[PDB]
Amino acid sequence: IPHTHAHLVDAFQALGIRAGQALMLHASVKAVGAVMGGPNVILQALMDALTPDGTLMMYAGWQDIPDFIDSLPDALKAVYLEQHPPFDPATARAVRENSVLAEFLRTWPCVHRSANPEASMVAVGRQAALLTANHALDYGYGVESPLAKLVAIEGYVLMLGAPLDTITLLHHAEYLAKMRHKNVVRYPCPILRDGRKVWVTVEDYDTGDPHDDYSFEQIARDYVAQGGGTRGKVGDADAYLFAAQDLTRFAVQWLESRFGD
Amino acid sequence: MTDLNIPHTHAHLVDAFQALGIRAGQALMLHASVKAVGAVMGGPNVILQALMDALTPDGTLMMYAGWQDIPDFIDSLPDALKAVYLEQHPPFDPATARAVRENSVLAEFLRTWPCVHRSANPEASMVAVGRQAALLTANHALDYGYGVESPLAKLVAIEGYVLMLGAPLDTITLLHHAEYLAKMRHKNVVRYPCPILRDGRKVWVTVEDYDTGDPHDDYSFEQIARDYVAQGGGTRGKVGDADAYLFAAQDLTRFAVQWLESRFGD
Ligand SMILES: CN[C@H]1C[C@@H](N)[C@H](O)[C@@H](O[C@@H]2O[C@@H](CO)[C@H](O[C@H]3O[C@@H](CN)[C@@H](O)[C@H](O)[C@@H]3N)[C@H]2O)[C@@H]1O[C@H]1O[C@H](CN)[C@@H](O)[C@H](O)[C@@H]1N
Ligand SMILES: [Cl-]
Ligand SMILES: [Cl-]
Ligand SMILES: [Cl-]
Repeated sequence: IPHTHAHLVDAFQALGIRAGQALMLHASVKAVGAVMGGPNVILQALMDALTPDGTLMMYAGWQDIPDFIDSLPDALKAVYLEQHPPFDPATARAVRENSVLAEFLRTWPCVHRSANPEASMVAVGRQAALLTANHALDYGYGVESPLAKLVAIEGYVLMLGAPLDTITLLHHAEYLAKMRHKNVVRYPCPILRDGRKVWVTVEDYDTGDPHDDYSFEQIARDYVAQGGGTRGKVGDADAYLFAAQDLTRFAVQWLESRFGD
Repeated sequence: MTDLNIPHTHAHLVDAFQALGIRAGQALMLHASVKAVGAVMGGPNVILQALMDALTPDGTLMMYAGWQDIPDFIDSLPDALKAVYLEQHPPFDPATARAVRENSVLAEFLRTWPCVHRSANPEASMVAVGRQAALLTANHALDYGYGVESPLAKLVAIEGYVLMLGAPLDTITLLHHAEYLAKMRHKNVVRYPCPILRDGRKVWVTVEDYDTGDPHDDYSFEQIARDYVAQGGGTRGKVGDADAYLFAAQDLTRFAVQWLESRFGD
């Protein structure tokens, strides 16, 4: 008895999903268990609960981003600079980890994808263009980003069996928080400009390691423990539903009270 | 979005600990987030009381304390300021030194308990109550505080357990003992100053240890533990509102050492 479309819709609504919401999804397709019609039915079920007036977004990134070329032998780097393809939002594949549904969402009609290669987001639904447009290359989790806009339209984050450590929105809280010190990274990336490949330097806060003695798992568990969000079962997966505005405010205060200057 | 609970009772915490697998006479190291458990009838001390009730007086309960105010950073200060720290900063006083800032409410509660014992190493300080509290905390060397002369080594040797109570597995102090034990291609060795009490007087000493602030290679503690649970390490169960985990110290240490050595070892 694999989970049916209807069964998942009702579990989404029991958790708190409602028509018209803008939401960002993090999922582990494995944790949900078998679904009748396969993993795409998870998305169809979710968009059914959201209705066409709602919006669904996921983090895609770019699996093949060649941001490591400086650590290669000079001779190999030269080959990358000539032969590695640029970020193409039409065909660039999503990061491997917890992303089967993101790759699925990229074949949906009317999908939008933001232009920042490393921080690329995909979205479908009413506010999909708004969320994804004019995504700055530098500080791609900052003020000119789909995360900033998700907070601004009072959207949500849904964890569908995905670990609390993987909440991309918390990088936006890192961006906002006034902290003693934040690590800056500067790395190369080929992109399309007027149809032609150009390599640029991208500047960003480091998102590979926390800027201080904390983890996102820590912050999220502290949030849930003080009453943040709702928790519930969806298929076989443990699910959480958070308000983006409230989570971001909580996380910024959390970081500023422990690591401010 | 989720309302607070009707307070958990002592009795219902004892039951939950027994259902998790806590048994009389065990020696336990506890990692807890008090808020994860939810409201408790009587406050956070009842968690400790219920756990010791599950363990009986024949059991032992240990937690990591450390020293929140350790002035181990004073070599990175300008000369004049460093001189002020050297003259004015208090020494580590086991009686009053406060535990590190996070997940330590219960460790701080443990320090007001009668018959509590505190190990002597300031940065790696452990607190314990119960039958083997003295044995576990005895003769904790100042150098290599997570090594052979540590409460963690003794916890493994007497085949104790580690109990997660809503704390991230990231924070299992025992994993620093695994780092000590593992033969790895690269290790960071640090020397830092610390004021202690010798014969009632403040004296500054230099402590030598492995760096425990950064990993010695490309890994994180969350990696190792998540890999440990994924392959069936320990038992799981609810305690109050918290998701709990119960590990055998010996098994987790062996796993984490093999984990490190297979990736970075000889
Ligand atoms: C041993 N003295 C210093 C030696 C020096 N070589 C270290 O760099 C320095 O560590 C920095 O401070 C850590 C805070 O943990 C950061 O590590 C974190 O960084 C994240 C992401 N980057 C993860 O890598 C990792 O999980 C860590 N949580 C490090 O950048 C040490 O001091 C600290 O560690 C002492 C012992 N525990 C404490 O007593 C001190 O109060 C002080 N916090
Ligand atoms: Cl997945
Ligand atoms: Cl997110
Ligand atoms: Cl705590």
